[PDB]
Amino acid sequence: MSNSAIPLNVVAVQEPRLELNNERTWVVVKGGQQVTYYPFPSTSFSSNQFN
Amino acid sequence: MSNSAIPLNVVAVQEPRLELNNERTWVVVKGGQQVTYYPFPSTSFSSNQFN
Repeated sequence: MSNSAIPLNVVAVQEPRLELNNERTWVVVKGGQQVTYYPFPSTSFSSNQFN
Repeated sequence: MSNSAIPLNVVAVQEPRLELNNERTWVVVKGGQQVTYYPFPSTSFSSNQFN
């Protein structure tokens, strides 16, 4: 097979340079509408504590 | 006891130094976890009015 008992599985991978066949799937990336950032200035900030 | 103008009803009490028997219980005292404190400093004090 084989040759290294217990004999093991053999699979042959491709070179990165050439595939050139395998499932090319177009991937639609989707994330919900309306991201927004808002800055929250403090009220009752003081020099010793703030919240 | 029924010695008064209108008969009155009797009961007995025990002197403090001896009951010595009456039903006792154990009273566990439940108070929500996580008491906190915080100084809220005045959002926009002044010399005239602060708040």
